[PDB]
Amino acid sequence: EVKLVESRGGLVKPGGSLQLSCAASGFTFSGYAMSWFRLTPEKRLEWVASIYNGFRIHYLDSVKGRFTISSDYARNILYLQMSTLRSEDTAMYYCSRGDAYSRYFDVWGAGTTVTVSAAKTTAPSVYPLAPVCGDTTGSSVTLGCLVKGYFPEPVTLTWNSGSLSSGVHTFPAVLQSDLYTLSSSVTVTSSTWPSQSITCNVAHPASSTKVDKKIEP
Amino acid sequence: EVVMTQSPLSLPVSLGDQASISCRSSQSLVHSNGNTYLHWYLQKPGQSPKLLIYKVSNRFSGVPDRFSGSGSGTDFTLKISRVEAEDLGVYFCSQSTHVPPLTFGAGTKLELKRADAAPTVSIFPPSSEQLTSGGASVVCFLNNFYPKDINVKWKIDGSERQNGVLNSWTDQDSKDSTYSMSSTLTLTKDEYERHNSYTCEATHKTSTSPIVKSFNRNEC
Ligand SMILES: N[C@]1(C(=O)c2ccccc2)[C@@H]2CC[C@@H](C2)[C@H]1c1ccccc1
Ligand SMILES: [O-]
Repeated sequence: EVKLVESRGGLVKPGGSLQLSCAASGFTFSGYAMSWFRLTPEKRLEWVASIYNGFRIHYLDSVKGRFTISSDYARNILYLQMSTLRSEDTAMYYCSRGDAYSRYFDVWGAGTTVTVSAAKTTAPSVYPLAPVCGDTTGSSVTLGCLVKGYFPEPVTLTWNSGSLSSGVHTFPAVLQSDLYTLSSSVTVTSSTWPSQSITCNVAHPASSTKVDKKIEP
Repeated sequence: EVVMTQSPLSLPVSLGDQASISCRSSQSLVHSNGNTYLHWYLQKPGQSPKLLIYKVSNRFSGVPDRFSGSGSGTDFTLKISRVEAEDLGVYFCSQSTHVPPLTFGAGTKLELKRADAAPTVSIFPPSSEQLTSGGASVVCFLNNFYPKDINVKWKIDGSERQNGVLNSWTDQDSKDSTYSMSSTLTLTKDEYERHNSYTCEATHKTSTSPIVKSFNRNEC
């Protein structure tokens, strides 16, 4: 078929450099405005740069002088050389081919994650969240798990090793002190807990750590 | 730079309903060559953007006829004749008339409607383990509510507390169409042991007054 095969992204420190790339599959760049776009952490879609027929090259102001877009029209591979990387450059990057005649983008590469941070691999601290006194009552009770201070993303969290899948809400991670923090809640009938056990299981592949925390009154 | 403004930011609909999304530019998108380079894209979670309509009203190959575009100059509209589950996601308009730079609207999230639901609020004190490390995070969950709009307020010993609060929101639940929120107030162990009354209050359209949950530290 017709597609764009993207390269792996990566983690880099501020001021560092990194190169992304996409190989055409089923077509040639000849005639297209090959470009790069990015979805920011705030969820805004931004155009980054484009290169048309070798010389029509354009850049977003914020990246002029730091990012260089280039193309190997012989091998049909698009490149984005990122240098002087800043924290604000953290985002999901996508390469896409722009029709030079209608100016739309039909073929897109899968998103490539780029993270700019000074943080070093750090395993999370997993804290159990037990209900306050007088709230363990009611027809149902809610327990929680706080996963704090880890890097980089992601972590995988389950309750009772997956047996407890319903009534769970695991929230998106947020940054604080350059490290990620996430939380998860699980709601069960007051009958179950505490008599029965409820455990929070957190895996963080980056640090090869697997932590289990039982929620006790 | 041309600014693209989309309205609404969130569009709740019921499956089978008609949907209409607006996009307006700060300047006419009519190029000097006579063309209007205004386009519509749809992006779903964990997926790349997909082209739906180009040059205002040209439906791209493979795109269902349920989608249609219109408008001119500074105002444009994307319409969906009959919304299907597969259509849920974020719709972006983009202009490529005045470039560089190409610019996009902030997007319109197409979501599902359901009956109103008050949030179930639960508060949690710092754990023994975290306190041993010198930290003290108080957590409050505001779960399964609808509509998505909600506000949380923290109070320490009765006074509003804005510093040290971090929030997180889930996407609309794929099973019950509700939303949930997590709010965490982080203090140092020192500060936590300096006060006693901790409170989280939720303001939602399902109640005139906020839903309050609280606890006293010295009680645990
Ligand atoms: N000026 C172009 C360009 O490469 C371009 C790309 C990004 C920003 C500014 C200009 C070339 C001539 C017609 C096409 C190709 C146009 C273009 C504009 C916008 C999107 C795609 C293609
Ligand atoms: O160009």
